[PDB]
Amino acid sequence: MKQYLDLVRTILDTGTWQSNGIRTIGIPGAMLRFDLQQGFPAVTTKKLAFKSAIGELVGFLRATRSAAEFRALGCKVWDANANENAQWLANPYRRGADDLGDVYGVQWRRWPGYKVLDAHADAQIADATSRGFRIVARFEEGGADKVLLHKAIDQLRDCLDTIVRDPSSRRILFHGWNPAVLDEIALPACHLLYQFLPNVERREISLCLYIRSNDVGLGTPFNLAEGAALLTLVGRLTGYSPRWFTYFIGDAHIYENQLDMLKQQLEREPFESPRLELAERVPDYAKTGKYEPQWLERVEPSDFTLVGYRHH
Amino acid sequence: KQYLDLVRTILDTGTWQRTIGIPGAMLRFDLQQGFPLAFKSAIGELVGFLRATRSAAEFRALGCKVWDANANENAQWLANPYRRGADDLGDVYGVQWRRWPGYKVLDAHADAQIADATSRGFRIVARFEEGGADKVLLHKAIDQLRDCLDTIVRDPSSRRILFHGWNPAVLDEIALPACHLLYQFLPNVERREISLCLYIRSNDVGLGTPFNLAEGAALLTLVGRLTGYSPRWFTYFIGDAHIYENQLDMLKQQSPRLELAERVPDYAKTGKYEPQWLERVEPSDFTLVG
Repeated sequence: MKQYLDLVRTILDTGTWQSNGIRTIGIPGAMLRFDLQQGFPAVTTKKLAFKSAIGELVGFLRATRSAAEFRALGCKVWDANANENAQWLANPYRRGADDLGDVYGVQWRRWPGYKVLDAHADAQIADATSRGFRIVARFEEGGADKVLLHKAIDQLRDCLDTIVRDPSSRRILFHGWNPAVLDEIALPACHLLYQFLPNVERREISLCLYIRSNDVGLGTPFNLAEGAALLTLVGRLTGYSPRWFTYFIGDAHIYENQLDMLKQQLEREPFESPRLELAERVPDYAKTGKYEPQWLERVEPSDFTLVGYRHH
Repeated sequence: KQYLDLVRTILDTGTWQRTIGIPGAMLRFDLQQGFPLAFKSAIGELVGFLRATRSAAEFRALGCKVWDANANENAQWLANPYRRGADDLGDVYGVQWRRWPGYKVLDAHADAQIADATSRGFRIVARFEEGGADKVLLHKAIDQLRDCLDTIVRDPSSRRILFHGWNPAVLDEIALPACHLLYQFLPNVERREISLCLYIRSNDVGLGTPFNLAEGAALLTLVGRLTGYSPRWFTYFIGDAHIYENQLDMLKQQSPRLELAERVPDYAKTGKYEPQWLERVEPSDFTLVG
């Protein structure tokens, strides 16, 4: 995690000050890159809220849009956004208490995809239905008969399928930035795009994660934990050992009211990284040869544990 | 230098499959210091994307031949029922950047949602019954890029100024899915500097990288001109970074200035917002001197 502390130092030494209530100091474009075989990228100069981060990831895997369900998973980080944020409270897409809208995992697992086809475009219709689209309406437009097709697209499960079927593919990615629904949600995706990169020779799998915006103090440690944990779960279910986790940040910044806290962290002696264990009950595809992607839903926060986590 | 270090790293630590590659790389360039047939082809591609082009012929007229084979020789695409005919590519890249087909299915009596959607440019295009409920289908052709330019001028402290070309609903309707995928602009209002982060899912570090760098730098230069900001950082994030075996000879062996024509007006000098220059700009407006 030296790279993390070095990022903080770089922002403080080379960043510029900006207003937005609380000022931030930031740089555009940074990378952290971790070899997960060397350890899990937990901050040690403070306590990582590991169970909260794992709870959040499990929530996303389950396409959760309720802060109550996040809370049941050990994660309170959505409560204010769901229930106090004035702009969200005024948003007509908010269903009521604890609702977040179709954030993050809803887009990962259930992206609402539509096609509008000519009603007699038989080959297009057959192709779309073969891929899981279904006809939900027939209507006239411009004096032409149309069909609306819909699919709740499970990008993440599609990625796991491609890893097992076609690991040399350079298209194994999902993301949560759906322009059609930016106006319907509590918060737009901060951690945005996830790309998996299997290595057949080495039986290794890597992850590149694009982050639109991070509070480097409070957010980066949480998102590191979640991305590393996701890669570990995906490797378990697809027969690959997790290897490189590359974390790409667009707007990397630090809030002015965190400076004192962060400065004290920069002075502390970091500890060796811990190791992440994913519970034996989550079956290993490399051992079983049984493909069981339902474990994306069946995994619980308690299946993720850190071994040897030392921290200040 | 950064570029050659990436090359060295791939060659020394990559895995063969022929191509040799690593996962996750970054190049980061200060465009104020300098620019990072090839150039004109890249510019022609960019102008084609800006104009939401789906025809290889239109790309060729703009000086770009790189789409012909994918339009007309790729067996999978030739068999695809969404292909209209010769030179068609489907709604690739710029069509998503400029005219992303955004849909909502709302309850017909969700007045406040429907009103909100209409205020944002959605229109009701169909009414139908599903699951015993009366529903309305709303549609907007979302111009993500224009929305970005508007936000740069209106609210530059926004950290949401980005567009991309990866629309999961149409991956089955297109000649190739977006490779240079996500573009994020980062205005710094205190310094009137604008930066760009670009995520590329797959890149030939030999011939692909120079091409994509030209297009990204050109786009940041155009956007800065039209929004009142000087280009600064261009950060280039790569997922699958690889080199072809057939290029090793060439790579084993191995700045100019970008100019955008003065006829493309500078918002910082005119005070007149003219985002229509995204369509009016021509390949000839971009030159690479030195």
